[PDB]
Amino acid sequence: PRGSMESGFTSKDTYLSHFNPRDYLEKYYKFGSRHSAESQILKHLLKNLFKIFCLDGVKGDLLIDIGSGPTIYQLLSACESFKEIVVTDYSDQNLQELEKWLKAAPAAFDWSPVVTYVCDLEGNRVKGPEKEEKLRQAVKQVLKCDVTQSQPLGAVPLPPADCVLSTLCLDAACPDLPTYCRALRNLGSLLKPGGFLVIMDALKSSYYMIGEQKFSSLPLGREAVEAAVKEAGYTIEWFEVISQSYSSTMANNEGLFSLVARKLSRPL
Amino acid sequence: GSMESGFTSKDTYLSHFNPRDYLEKYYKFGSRHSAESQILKHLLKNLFKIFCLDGVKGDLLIDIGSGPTIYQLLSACESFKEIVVTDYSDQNLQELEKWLKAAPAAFDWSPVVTYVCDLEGNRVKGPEKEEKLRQAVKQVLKCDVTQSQPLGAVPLPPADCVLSTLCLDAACPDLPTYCRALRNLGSLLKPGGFLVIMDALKSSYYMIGEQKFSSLPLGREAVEAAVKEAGYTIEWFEVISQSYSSTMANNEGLFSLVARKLS
Ligand SMILES: O=c1ccc2cccc(-n3nc([C@H]4CCCN(CCC5CCCCC5)C4)[nH]c3=O)c2[nH]1
Ligand SMILES: O=c1ccc2cccc(-n3nc([C@H]4CCCN(CCC5CCCCC5)C4)[nH]c3=O)c2[nH]1
Repeated sequence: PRGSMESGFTSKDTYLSHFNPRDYLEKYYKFGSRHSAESQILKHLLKNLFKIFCLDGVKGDLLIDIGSGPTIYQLLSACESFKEIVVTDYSDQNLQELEKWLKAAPAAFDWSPVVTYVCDLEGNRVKGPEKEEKLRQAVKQVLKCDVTQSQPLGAVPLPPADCVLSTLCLDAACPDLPTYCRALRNLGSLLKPGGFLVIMDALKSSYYMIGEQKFSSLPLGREAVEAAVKEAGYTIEWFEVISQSYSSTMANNEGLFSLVARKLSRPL
Repeated sequence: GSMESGFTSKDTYLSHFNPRDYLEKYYKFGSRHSAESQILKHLLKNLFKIFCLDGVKGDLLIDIGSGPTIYQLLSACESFKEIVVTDYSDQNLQELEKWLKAAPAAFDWSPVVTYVCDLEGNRVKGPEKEEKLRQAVKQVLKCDVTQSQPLGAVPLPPADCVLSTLCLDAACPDLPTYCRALRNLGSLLKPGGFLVIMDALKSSYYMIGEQKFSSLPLGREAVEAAVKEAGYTIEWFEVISQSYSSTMANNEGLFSLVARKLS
């Protein structure tokens, strides 16, 4: 026939070549209103992260952020609770954009309003400059991750981490449910026994947009997520769903979830 | 300390390689007799000699590392009923597909199409030539020449010819991988099938505007030894002294070779 074959490309190929860090930041993290859907969701995620790392007992020596993207908002409360942080993504472009903020390059994104907000949550025991530096000192490594591989960070020499965080990544990274489950088990290989898994992601979202550019997403409901996490050797401590969805022009999600789980797996 | 990122050359390539910058900077074929135009002229004549005058012909040709370009196919569609185009970059194949579909955003190849029609004796005008290429190109696939099955587990019939222009140097970070890649491409070929390769000599990088990429700097002796070792018999091998502009690459000439898979 003609054009009757699979191109052979995968989601991660399309992601690596098409995903634009600076656009994603323009569209998802610059707000013309503070009551916009995107702004509301960001604030919610920040409050949960504050609760987990500051109020709940989630702290330690090493945190690994899986699928950081080009953002640092998901690390601002974490750097109070973790000596060292490792940031990762499948896109080197995302990591370059992130590194610009780490090195405080002038072209870096302006996170200062998000910083202010987190300083408020924490009760203004520091101002933004001091907090920003604490994060800059905390981040030690900038690495490729591939959650589909049994060794997501390669054969790199990393000690077992106290926490693996992943915000708005796993849905986009996994083309089917078996992959999702395997990925969660693969992330386990980075963790100490009894270590924390922290996940926030969209529910029932099959796509996300950056301008005219469309990306695939695995549309999971809460039951699928819970089942997959359990089956991958974690015990869920809590699981929150919010109804607040993204604008239809960005995603077709029916809310987001947040969970904190612990690795039961103790490979001898 | 500080660890390595983990990203490979093919990650970097897939991530950063911009089809349209490559087309702008390399294949404009403008008024100024640039080094890039002189090189393009030479490739076109060699391809014509190989496919039209010589007897490299058959049913199936697979182009490895097509990129966003069609210059390497213009003579080949006279000799082959079917052609498969491949690249590790989906961006490249998207730009190529724009041309194949005659979308208006497509690159203007007509100066190059004109040149080739001239070579071939003006048997046809450009539009008919372009239509003949469009009918010939059947599939658009990912390739990864570092894999023992470069086009995946797709059911493809054994090919009569494997073409690869300006690809393998860029695709392979070491000589062992280069040898293996030629071995891998062989899996696509019939015994006695043709392997056509054109690439830069002693080139360690290339520029796509502001973006720099790695390439394997190979001398002619390395290339010939690697091809023999990979299980081919070389019919002929040509070198030209003409290099790219310093602002684009640091090569000491190009090579063309035609080899056959050992029957
Ligand atoms: O480890 C892997 C392996 C394969 C792979 C394939 C595609 C994408 C990613 N992700 N995905 C991300 C993040 C980067 C930042 C943006 N999110 C997507 C955000 C949308 C927002 C709307 C709701 C759905 C999530 C994705 N980082 C990534 O590395 C992959 N990660
Ligand atoms: O099959 C593979 C597997 C891994 C891999 C990694 C990097 C690059 C490529 N190539 N390389 C190309 C072409 C696409 C079109 C541009 N040329 C580079 C052109 C320069 C010009 C100056 C002289 C050196 C070559 C490269 N297409 C590719 O797919 C790779 N191909």
